[PDB]
Order: sequence, then C-alpha cells, then structure tokens
Amino acid sequence: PQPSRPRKGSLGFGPRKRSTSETPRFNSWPSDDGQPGVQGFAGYKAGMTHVVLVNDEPNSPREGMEETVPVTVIETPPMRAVALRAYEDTPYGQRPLTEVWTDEFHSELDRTLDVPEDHDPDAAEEQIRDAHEAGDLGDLRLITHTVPDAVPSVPKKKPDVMETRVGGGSVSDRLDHALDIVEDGGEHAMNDIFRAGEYADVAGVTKGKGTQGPVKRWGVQKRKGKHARQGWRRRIGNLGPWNPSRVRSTVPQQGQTGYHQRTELNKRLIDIGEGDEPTVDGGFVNYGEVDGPYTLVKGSVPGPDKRLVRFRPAVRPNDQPRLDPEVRYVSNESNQG
Amino acid sequence: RECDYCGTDIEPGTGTMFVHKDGATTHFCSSKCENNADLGREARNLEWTDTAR
Amino acid sequence: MEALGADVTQGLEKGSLITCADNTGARELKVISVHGYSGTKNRHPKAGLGDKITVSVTKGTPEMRRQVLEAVVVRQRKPIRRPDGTRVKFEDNAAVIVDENEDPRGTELKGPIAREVAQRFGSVASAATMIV
RNA sequence: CGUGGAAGUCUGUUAGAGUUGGUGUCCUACAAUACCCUCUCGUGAUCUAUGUGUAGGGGUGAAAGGCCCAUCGAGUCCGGCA
RNA sequence: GCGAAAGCCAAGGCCUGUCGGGAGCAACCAACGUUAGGGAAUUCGGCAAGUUAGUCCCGUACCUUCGGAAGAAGGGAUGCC
RNA sequence: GGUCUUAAGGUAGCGUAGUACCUUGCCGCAUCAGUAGCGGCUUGCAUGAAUGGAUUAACCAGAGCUUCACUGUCCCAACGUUGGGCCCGGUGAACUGUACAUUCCAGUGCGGAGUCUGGAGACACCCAGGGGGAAGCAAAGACCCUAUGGA
RNA sequence: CGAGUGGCUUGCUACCUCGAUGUCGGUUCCCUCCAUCCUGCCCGUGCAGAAGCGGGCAAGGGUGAGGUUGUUCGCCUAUUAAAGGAGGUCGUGAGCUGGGUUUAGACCGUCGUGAGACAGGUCGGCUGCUAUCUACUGGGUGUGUAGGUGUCUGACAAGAACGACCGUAUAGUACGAGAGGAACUACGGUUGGUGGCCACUGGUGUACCGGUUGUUCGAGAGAGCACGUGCCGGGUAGCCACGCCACACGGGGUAAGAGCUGAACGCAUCUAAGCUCGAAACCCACUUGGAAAAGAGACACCGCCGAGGUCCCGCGUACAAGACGCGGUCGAUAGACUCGGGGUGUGCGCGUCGAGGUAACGAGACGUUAAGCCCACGAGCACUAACAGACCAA
Ligand SMILES: CO[C@H]1C[C@H](O[C@H]2[C@H](C)[C@@H](O[C@@H]3O[C@H](C)C[C@H](N(C)C)[C@H]3OC(C)=O)[C@@H](C)C[C@@]3(CO3)C(=O)[C@H](C)[C@@H](OC(C)=O)[C@@H](C)[C@@H](C)OC(=O)[C@@H]2C)O[C@@H](C)[C@@H]1OC(C)=O
Ligand SMILES: [Cl-]
Ligand SMILES: [Cl-]
Ligand SMILES: [K+]
Ligand SMILES: [Mg+2]
Ligand SMILES: [Mg+2]
Ligand SMILES: [Mg+2]
Ligand SMILES: [Mg+2]
Ligand SMILES: [Mg+2]
Ligand SMILES: [Mg+2]
Ligand SMILES: [Mg+2]
Ligand SMILES: [Mg+2]
Ligand SMILES: [Mg+2]
Ligand SMILES: [Mg+2]
Ligand SMILES: [Mg+2]
Ligand SMILES: [Mg+2]
Ligand SMILES: [Mg+2]
Ligand SMILES: [Mg+2]
Ligand SMILES: [Mg+2]
Ligand SMILES: [Mg+2]
Ligand SMILES: [Mg+2]
Ligand SMILES: [Mg+2]
Ligand SMILES: [Mg+2]
Ligand SMILES: [Mg+2]
Ligand SMILES: [Mg+2]
Ligand SMILES: [Mg+2]
Ligand code: NA
Ligand code: NA
Ligand code: NA
Ligand code: NA
Ligand code: NA
Ligand code: NA
Ligand code: NA
Ligand code: NA
Ligand code: NA
Ligand code: NA
Ligand code: NA
Ligand code: NA
Ligand code: NA
Ligand code: NA
Ligand code: NA
Ligand code: NA
Ligand SMILES: [Sr+2]
Ligand SMILES: [Sr+2]
Ligand SMILES: [Sr+2]
Ligand SMILES: [Sr+2]
Ligand SMILES: [Sr+2]
Ligand SMILES: [Sr+2]
Ligand SMILES: [Sr+2]
Ligand SMILES: [Sr+2]
Ligand SMILES: [Sr+2]
Ligand SMILES: [Sr+2]
Ligand SMILES: [Sr+2]
Ligand SMILES: [Sr+2]
Ligand SMILES: [Sr+2]
Ligand SMILES: [Sr+2]
Ligand SMILES: [Sr+2]
Ligand SMILES: [Sr+2]
Ligand SMILES: [Sr+2]
Ligand SMILES: [Sr+2]
Ligand SMILES: [Sr+2]
Ligand SMILES: [Sr+2]
Ligand SMILES: [Sr+2]
Ligand SMILES: [Sr+2]
Ligand SMILES: [Sr+2]
Ligand SMILES: [Sr+2]
Ligand SMILES: [Sr+2]
Ligand SMILES: [Sr+2]
Ligand SMILES: [Sr+2]
Ligand SMILES: [Sr+2]
Ligand SMILES: [Sr+2]
Ligand SMILES: [Sr+2]
Ligand SMILES: [Sr+2]
Ligand SMILES: [Sr+2]
Ligand SMILES: [Sr+2]
Ligand SMILES: [Sr+2]
Repeated sequence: PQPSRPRKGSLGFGPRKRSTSETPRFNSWPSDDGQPGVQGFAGYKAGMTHVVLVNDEPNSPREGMEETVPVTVIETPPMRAVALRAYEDTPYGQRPLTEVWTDEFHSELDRTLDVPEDHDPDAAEEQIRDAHEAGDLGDLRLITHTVPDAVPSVPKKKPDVMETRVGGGSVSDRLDHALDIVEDGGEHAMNDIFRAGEYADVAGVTKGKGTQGPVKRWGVQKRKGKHARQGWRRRIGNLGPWNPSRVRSTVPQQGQTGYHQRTELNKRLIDIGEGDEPTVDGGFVNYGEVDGPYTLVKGSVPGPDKRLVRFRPAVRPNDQPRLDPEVRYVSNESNQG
Repeated sequence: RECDYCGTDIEPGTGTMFVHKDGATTHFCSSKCENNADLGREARNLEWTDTAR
Repeated sequence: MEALGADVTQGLEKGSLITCADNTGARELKVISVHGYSGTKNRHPKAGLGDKITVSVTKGTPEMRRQVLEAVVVRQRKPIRRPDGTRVKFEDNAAVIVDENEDPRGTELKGPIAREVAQRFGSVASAATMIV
C-alpha cells in the first residue's frame, strides 16, 4: 500500500541560496535580566582537538569521573565597540534614530568603513535621551568590529563589522553602560560577556559546497537495484504528479549547498583562556598556530577554518549552567596521522 | 596507557581495544598497528616499533 | 531502558547469523526482531550490543532447533564508544538466550561479555565468566 | 600392466562459425540491425572462397509462413491505369 | 607457457580508429576501482557483480544404458638459492 | 441401473499435471513466516497408451525450487579513476513552428483551458539543471466497429 | 423500515479523444482529504486498580521490516506507541522496471470435419526524442527606487524542527480479600526526523612509501608496460558516516469538555449578555529568506573633482560562466629554501656471515641506518612573483 516516510530534508532552512553577508546576522536576542552587558562576542574558527573533563552534571551517574569531550578551538581576540546605535518604536516596527561614535579608531578600520572625521557625539546622545523622555526609545545596540590583525593565521586585516545588542537593567542604566564602553575606546573581551561553563548560540556561514545534487543536498535515495544501471543514478523519480501542471518548490532539486547562515543552539563553552595550550603539533591543518585569546566550544561549529563565527548567550537553554568545568587534559597531538 | 603492540604512549581519547576469543584484551594506538598485527607480524621484528628500538 | 554508558553502532541486522554464548544446546542464532525498535522505510531493522533481540535457533540440538526465543546481544564485531573515547571491538557477534524475566536460560556463559551489558541485564552479568 | 589412439567425445576468444544475458552503450547512430562485457560450437549433419543449378502461385525451406539483392501469408520493374 | 593463449619486446608500420585550448576539472551521465559491520534483508528472479581458478599428490556420493556420474565433493602442495 | 445414446465404455500406468475450474485443495517436508518447490493423497471442471503412456543414465546460453560459498543487489551510501559535461578558438546540422503567449488558483466550456469568466501573482534579459504541464514531439490506431473493401 | 452523504468498487450511459491523451503491478518524489490506527486534550462504562470497551475534539507528527504470489487485494511472521484508510488522468514510462494482460514461435487440456478458437494453463518474446514555451531549483546581468561605504529595519514568506518511545525515583506505594498494580513530578537513555561538523572511530585516498610476478632497457643500479594502480601491504590532507555536536520551556486565544455568575421562566439552568479554564491542533516564541514592500524603507559617515568602484596582479574561507571573499612592499598573498608536523618502514654502496661449491658462484642475514624516499599542512623567511598601470564616477 506504499509505506509512509518523512520528506527528504527540511523546508525550514529555505531558500537554499548563497548568504548575503559572510558575517552572520542574529535575528533573535536574549531577555533583559541582570546587570547591563553586550549580548554577544565573536572570533575566528581555528580547528578541533579533544579535551578531558570531569562530569559536572548532578543527574549523571558518572558525576566526577573522567570524560572525553570533542572541542572546537576559536581564536577570540578583543573587539572594539565603535558606536552606540539607538532605535525608536514607530508604527512600522523599529527604526534607527541616531548613532554615537568615537575619536579612537583602529589603524586599519578604513579598509571597510569611511571612518568619521567630523561627528557630534553630544547632539546624538541628546536625541536619544529626549526620545527616552517621550517613551519612544526601542532597544540599545552597539556597532562592533573585529581585529583580524591580532590573529596571525587569518589572512584578512579588513575588519568584520556587525551590530550587537545591549540588554540588562533599566533602559536608562543600559544607555549609560553602553555610552560608557564606547567613550573609552570600545575595547572588550570574551571575559566581559561570557564565563566558561555557560551555554551560547554560535552563528556561522557554512562550508561552501558549490552546486550539488539531490542525494547530497536533500538526502534523497540513489536509484536502487536494476534502476541504478539504466542511466539514472542520482536523479529522483519524478518532479511531481500530472496535476498540478507545475513543479512545486517542495520537490528536491539541485543547486547551491553550503555558504548558508546557521545559528547552532546551546553550545557549551568548555574553557576561555589565553596562550598556546590548545594548539596542535605542526599547526592546525589549513589554519596555523594558536597563541593568544581563545575559546573552546563543545562539539561542532558551522563554517571552515579562518571563518568568522558569532556568539550570543542562549535564548533557549535546556540545562542550568554548571560553571568553570575542570579540565584534566587538552590534546596537542598532531591532526596529521 | 601504552600500546600492546608498538609500545608508544596511546594519546588519551584515542585508540581501539580489541577483545580476543578467550577473553584477552589488546589495546591499540592506531589502525597501522592493528593491520600489522592482522598480517601476523610481531612487533619485535619491525624496526619502526618502540619494542624493537 | 537504562543507559548503557556507551555509544553503540549497531553491527547486526534482521536475519543475521550470530553465536550463542551459553550451554543451552543452541549453537547458532538468527535475529528476527529487536525489542522496542521502530525503523523507517527501506531500512533493515538494526541490532547491537545491549539490545534485547528476538531470535530463532538455526543450529544446535534437535530439541532447541527451530524455537523462537528471546536473547541479549553480548558481543559484536563493530566498535562501540566508551565515555573515555576509546573504541571496543570483539572477535565475534554473540548473544545469550534469555527467558521472560531477563534471566539466562542456560547455566554457563561461554566467552567474554561487555561491562555495559551488566547495567541492563544483571543476572546475565552475575553468570558471566569474564567481563571486559 | 603396457601398447593403441577411437569419438556427429570433452576444455579451449588457435583459425573460424554462432548469438544467451546485460533487456548495458547507441537509438536525428559509427551503423536503415552498430559497440562493449558475458555466452555457444570449435574432426564434423563442421566452417569457407570461387564456379555452377533451381524463378514468382513458381524456387528453396532439419518447417520459423523462413528465405529468393534493406522488398515476401506470394519478389521486382513497367504496363493494364487517369 | 601446454599453446597459433595472456602479458612484455623485436623486424616492419604508425602517432590519420585525425579538431583543439582552459577550470583539482561542480551537478549530472558513461565505463570502472575500493568500501567498515551485516550478507540476498534487494528483485518477478542473485538481474548485475562477485566467488572459484593453473599444475601435482591424496581422495571422491546417489544414480547408471557399466560408457558415465567425475575436475563430483573434500584435503594437502606450489617461490627463490 | 444391479441397459441407453452412438461402435465401445478408460485396461498398464500417470494424476491438483506446462493438463485441475473450484484452489493458496488436504497432510507432511522446509522457513520466524513459503499462492512457491518437493512427497503423499487424489473422486481426473476437462489424464492415458506410436493423437504414443510410464520411465529414464548421459547432454542443455531450456522452465521452477533448496543449500554451502560469494558479494555495494540491499541496509546506505562515500571517496576515487578515465571520457564527457562547464568556459574559450574553429567547424556547424536537425526535430519542431495557426497566431498570441510572465503565469497561478478556481470556475466555465463538446464533460481533460497559458488565451473564456473571476480573482491572485507578475520589472526585463541571460546561464546551469532535472524533465511537472503544453491531454509535449514522433506514425491519417496495429485494439473495436463500419465498408454490399483486400488478401 | 425509513432519510441521506460520498464518488474508493461494480454496473449503466455512450457526452470527449480512434490524422493515438502509452497498460496493470511495483518503484521513486511531491502535495492533499478525514470517515482518526498511534500520539494530545476529553466524555461514558457492565469505570476498584491494572488492562479494556464505546464515544467527542483533533490531520502537528507518525503509521515501519519481512515469507508465498506479477499481483492490487489478501494470507502468514516477528517486532511496534500504531504498524489507518483515501485523492492527485485508478498522481508519477519526454523518471525507472517490464513480472502480468495483449502481437508474431511452441506445448497441454477442451471445442471444431477443418483453417482454427478459448474472458483456460504454460515457456519465449523490443521500451524512441539534442526541450521552443511554460513550471520549479539554484546562478547572473540590467533597469526602477534617485553619489558612495558600512550597519540595519521587516511588509510578507518557509519550517515538524521536532515527533515518539523505554527505563529509574515516585512504588511494590494509591486501589484491591488476593492476584495484581497506576499517576503528578523529577530525572536517564533510545528511535525517527532535522541542521551542522571531522578532535575521535571508520571509509576513500589510480598523492605517497614498501613487497613482489612477467617482460624490456646487457647484469647492477634505475626505470617503462601489464587500462587507464600489474598485483599485494600501509596510508597523509580533503571529502565523508558507519563517526561527533545541537534541535525547550513558557506565554495568548480556542475545540471537545469541566465550571462560575446569570436571565428569559420568582425556581432551576455552563449561555442567551458576561466570565474562569481547557488539545500533539492555532497564534507568539525559535530558525531561514526577505528593499522590487511602486508607501520601492531607516541610520551613521564619506564624497560631488573627487568618495567609492571596475579592469589589473598574487590568491581562495568562494566558485560550472557570471558571482563572492582576501591580499597587493606601509606586504607574509603564492612559490623556492629551512625548520616543524606527518606517510612509509630501514636506501645505493661497502664490511661481516651465508647452505654449499675446487673455484667460479651464492638466495639470504647483520651492521652502517628511527635509515632512504615522500607530503595537497604549519612556521620562519621579502629571495622570487603581487609590478606597471588603465578606466568609470555625482
Ligand atoms: C508499445 O510498444 C511500442 C514499442 C516501440 O515504441 C516505439 C515508438 C515509441 C512507437 O510509438 C508508439 O507506437 C505505439 C503503437 C502507439 C504509441 N502511442 C499510443 C503513444 C506510440 O507512442 C508511445 C508508445 O509512446 C512507434 C510507433 C513510433 C513510430 C513513429 O511511429 C515509429 O515507428 C518509429 C520509426 C520508431 O520505430 C519503430 C519500429 O517504432 C523509431 C523512432 C524507434 C527508434 O522508436 C521506437 O522503436 C519506440 C520504442 O515500438 C512500437 C511499434 C510499439 O507499439 C506497440 C503497440 O507495441
Ligand atoms: Cl529507484
Ligand atoms: Cl522485524
Ligand atoms: K484515443
Ligand atoms: Mg586527521
Ligand atoms: Mg590517529
Ligand atoms: Mg520497499
Ligand atoms: Mg554457392
Ligand atoms: Mg503460424
Ligand atoms: Mg560491506
Ligand atoms: Mg548472472
Ligand atoms: Mg502439488
Ligand atoms: Mg491404440
Ligand atoms: Mg504525455
Ligand atoms: Mg485511421
Ligand atoms: Mg485486428
Ligand atoms: Mg476476401
Ligand atoms: Mg469527525
Ligand atoms: Mg497533514
Ligand atoms: Mg520484498
Ligand atoms: Mg495511473
Ligand atoms: Mg510524464
Ligand atoms: Mg527522454
Ligand atoms: Mg511469467
Ligand atoms: Mg509469459
Ligand atoms: Mg518508452
Ligand atoms: Na539512458
Ligand atoms: Na504521465
Ligand atoms: Na551478443
Ligand atoms: Na507471384
Ligand atoms: Na545445443
Ligand atoms: Na561499486
Ligand atoms: Na517538462
Ligand atoms: Na449521493
Ligand atoms: Na463510475
Ligand atoms: Na505503474
Ligand atoms: Na494528524
Ligand atoms: Na506480500
Ligand atoms: Na493517463
Ligand atoms: Na518505457
Ligand atoms: Na508504468
Ligand atoms: Na494554551
Ligand atoms: Sr496511491
Ligand atoms: Sr544582526
Ligand atoms: Sr527576522
Ligand atoms: Sr531499458
Ligand atoms: Sr490543468
Ligand atoms: Sr564434436
Ligand atoms: Sr531479453
Ligand atoms: Sr536499434
Ligand atoms: Sr556489463
Ligand atoms: Sr568447446
Ligand atoms: Sr500504374
Ligand atoms: Sr619499432
Ligand atoms: Sr583533420
Ligand atoms: Sr587501498
Ligand atoms: Sr532471495
Ligand atoms: Sr582443492
Ligand atoms: Sr479408472
Ligand atoms: Sr516420451
Ligand atoms: Sr536538460
Ligand atoms: Sr498503420
Ligand atoms: Sr486516541
Ligand atoms: Sr524475497
Ligand atoms: Sr484494482
Ligand atoms: Sr485472492
Ligand atoms: Sr512482460
Ligand atoms: Sr487466456
Ligand atoms: Sr492466471
Ligand atoms: Sr519605467
Ligand atoms: Sr513505573
Ligand atoms: Sr507481586
Ligand atoms: Sr499492601
Ligand atoms: Sr598505467
Ligand atoms: Sr463550552
Ligand atoms: Sr530600494
């Protein structure tokens, strides 16, 4: 009677086209709870190595025992929050109001931006406060870039600019916190936002695989048995029925695979540190050597080596944070062998 | 741990452990060793092995 | 069931000829089904270490032959991943016949057993010679 | 036990003959019957060149209505014929 | 080497089974190699593929028109110096 | 039934058959499970003696089934090799074409519409793809009926 | 007995096509219906419990593997939460398959004088086409919005991004004479689906290294051929799955339903006004897309004689063309060299030994030698090549 079966692949990550920005853009942000802070950071993917841990989970029968955990190394040097953008609540959603910039700029920010020479940080700040008085101020976000120059293995010096949200206390107190970071030089580290043991959401633009067929793109079957030798190997049975006299967008077809934005949920930060403790012998294959500010994220992270990945505190965590896990051993053994 | 074939130190979180018919246990550091063992070769006879040198 | 404390890559399928690691009189067992399993279209139902399977006796004593009994997969050739990351593989694929109450039908268990089987089926463990 | 070396005998891509499956390749072809692998026969009722005989309601046919110049349950050409 | 067999090479012939250049050269297709664990669950059907293999020694069932079955099956051996 | 039609009235055998409608007949073998296969039974819709019956060693690119061995046939797909495919120079056809044509969901209509009616959607052009639709292309249906047709 | 709904079966009719709308079954891939098999929330019970039986709302998700048969259907097995049914030209042959029906060959049975027949059986018996239009999947080029760079907004669009099960504590407890035997909640894991990633395991790896057969280059050394690696052994990077990571809760409004207050109708009444609850379903949440949203958007800064861009050069985190991304001496972008990190497994030569042999000769063994050969990765390193320079632009 023709057995049932779920459709090949998900319709939720559509359309399967190339990403507009190689730098990921978050569409969701955490809720306003504790003390005001920047809701995210960023780094550059380095590679994978394993780490030995002590089981933190109270409900695990293995609590306190030795456990091997796969970890991805991401180089996370300090970022610079160059501006404070303000949004206003309009009958057409949220719209940007004004921006508060600075004087101190990183030597090579001009490779991406048309750096401000003449700006009024006071009149901008005034417009935001007069809007808060009116009860029209939406949320508070900071324009932020990365220092790829600080990362020797990444070829680019051209900074990856992206906006991040500041949430926390009252809208008045987080306006102050936001302006306070900017007015200095905008310098902040991963220690300022995250603590080892917390669950984070890692966004990334996947490994580009060009144009691929249905078997790889949608995971459909290959032609089986006698059908496999007839001249059709990796092509689906049909493009749809007689009626409707058209091909639906839901039928698995060929095209672009990879280079898509993916936001991978609930990623545990195993350790945040500095130096050469996680580097592999002979250097990370197709990347380089790690010596500086890093982050060890549990499991996989979207994208290849050298790519920019974004961080955010989990908007929907499953477990309660079990802070600063004990690290018994980090492997430095060559990835060649 | 040490490899029950070549004698080098098995990097923690790596390797395979083969269980024999009688119950005997043999830890291996890599597939290279496993395959050399399956060929009936004894670690003493191969020069690259830590047992030999 | 209770957590095995290891990740198993199923090495057996429906119709697989495996060994009977006991003194029941049954020599070769044939997998028919797996307890609490429900696959997907075209996929052959898979069985592995720690699974309670349903079996038919292919070889053995005239009395034990042709019988449809339940069993537990003790050993398997395809590697299983323990918490410390180490893989463990066996010489053969083996099972021990079990009754309704998850107790072994025979008295003596031939060959080694995995420590993971001990957590799920206790009276099979307390009947085992070697536990690896 | 040896000798002998019979056979519409056996194995065999020897030469040569044949054409089972792939229902592969091709299917505006390389080709109006092709290509590749697989397969059968291979001292005999064997295969083959050349010459020669049988002609259309007639031949030829170990018989399939097979074949008789890409033409066959009655060849082809022209005529009867507008 | 059993060989008018394979494979390799002479003599002799040829680069005219007659359009070329570029992309680590994607999807897809044609021929094809290797795939862990399982082992025909595939399918109308093991279709396709694979297995086996040469030589010598041992050994060989039912049945039989006594010719045959039969290389039955199964076991062992195999290089170089 | 314990002869009658029309001469005789199925003997040896074989039998659910390449012949058995009922039918997947019943029993058994075999498998977890066997409309299959084999053995037995067998009243045979509608077996049977040169319209040759039964049987059979050897032979078979003949039809069906079982086992060992084998394996990407399958679970379930991966990577690779060679020629294409894609881009460039040169060469250079054909199929097909009433017209218009960016469609889609409904409806209507000779009852199976890109073109009618209502709505919806729709900026143009170009590259690659696998073929959903044009009741796609290809051949005055080889089925069926009809012709005071043919062989 | 009576009234109907559907359009899956069959039958009828003969409206459509005979200058052809390819068959049945299967397969593959997509959407749907509800008359619901499972899962959620309910009501009744001949509801103690447990296991059921019947009914309501409900189409989110699921509904699987196999033995005979061409079968659909159906029979049978073991698993399962359950292994529901139906529509899409009895969905799907310019996708596959070709086992059955239904050509030409042949046999059997029956019928027939016979040719030959059969809504009887049986063996064999072919699968065409270079896509013009349209449709969708992905990729570009222009135009509109009316100079640029960077960051956003969110009209709308897509999602199942998650479904389900087993076990433990609750508990041998509630309930029950006993046998038997729950739940709320909290946890652990499995399965199916989904997205991604390669540290680990596994595969490939006609890169590479070794062994070795035949033959050829006189031997040696070192090589070629054996189908695109002769075969065998090992295998880096990358790509992969058989490997690994991740994939809530909760709100809001409802259905069936349980209720509150409450009148018509002094009472009663969940309903008529009003209100409190309440489904795996809906909406939000979350993920993806999305300035061509014609109301054609917002902010900041740079620039209108110069901001920025294109071509150019060195290259890939990108790639079928096109596109995208980075670097360009104020430089580590690529190559050479040297390290490091890796693959293989101990080089040629020489010395000793070597069963033997008068000697010649001698397979092979040990040493020299973690040797020799090799690397799709990293580092150091401006040595070499990123030069010269052209164009557009308010
Ligand atoms: C249905 O079986 C087909 C199989 C094959 O189909 C044809 C070819 C397809 C046939 O087309 C199909 O013919 C059927 C009789 C009717 C069918 N229609 C109902 C649709 C028609 O189309 C189909 C079946 O798709 C064939 C007739 C086409 C055509 C132009 O007439 C023709 O004759 C050409 C010279 C073809 O040569 C031959 C001998 O057919 C060639 C083009 C070759 C290369 O293509 C083919 O051979 C294909 C294999 O041959 C037909 C004669 C058979 O028809 C029947 C009833 O059995
Ligand atoms: Cl298929
Ligand atoms: Cl099963
Ligand atoms: K017709
Ligand atoms: Mg590696
Ligand atoms: Mg390793
Ligand atoms: Mg199937
Ligand atoms: Mg002649
Ligand atoms: Mg005839
Ligand atoms: Mg395999
Ligand atoms: Mg075959
Ligand atoms: Mg019978
Ligand atoms: Mg007679
Ligand atoms: Mg058609
Ligand atoms: Mg006609
Ligand atoms: Mg006819
Ligand atoms: Mg006539
Ligand atoms: Mg209903
Ligand atoms: Mg639905
Ligand atoms: Mg089947
Ligand atoms: Mg149909
Ligand atoms: Mg079609
Ligand atoms: Mg075609
Ligand atoms: Mg048939
Ligand atoms: Mg037939
Ligand atoms: Mg066809
Ligand atoms: Na084809
Ligand atoms: Na069709
Ligand atoms: Na042939
Ligand atoms: Na004539
Ligand atoms: Na013959
Ligand atoms: Na293959
Ligand atoms: Na089409
Ligand atoms: Na009706
Ligand atoms: Na009808
Ligand atoms: Na069909
Ligand atoms: Na449903
Ligand atoms: Na069936
Ligand atoms: Na049709
Ligand atoms: Na076809
Ligand atoms: Na069909
Ligand atoms: Na609710
Ligand atoms: Sr159907
Ligand atoms: Sr953003
Ligand atoms: Sr959004
Ligand atoms: Sr075909
Ligand atoms: Sr239509
Ligand atoms: Sr002969
Ligand atoms: Sr055929
Ligand atoms: Sr042809
Ligand atoms: Sr072939
Ligand atoms: Sr022969
Ligand atoms: Sr004439
Ligand atoms: Sr020559
Ligand atoms: Sr020429
Ligand atoms: Sr190999
Ligand atoms: Sr079979
Ligand atoms: Sr032998
Ligand atoms: Sr009789
Ligand atoms: Sr006879
Ligand atoms: Sr095409
Ligand atoms: Sr005709
Ligand atoms: Sr229910
Ligand atoms: Sr079968
Ligand atoms: Sr039917
Ligand atoms: Sr039936
Ligand atoms: Sr057929
Ligand atoms: Sr018939
Ligand atoms: Sr029939
Ligand atoms: Sr215009
Ligand atoms: Sr319980
Ligand atoms: Sr009890
Ligand atoms: Sr009690
Ligand atoms: Sr070669
Ligand atoms: Sr109500
Ligand atoms: Sr615009």
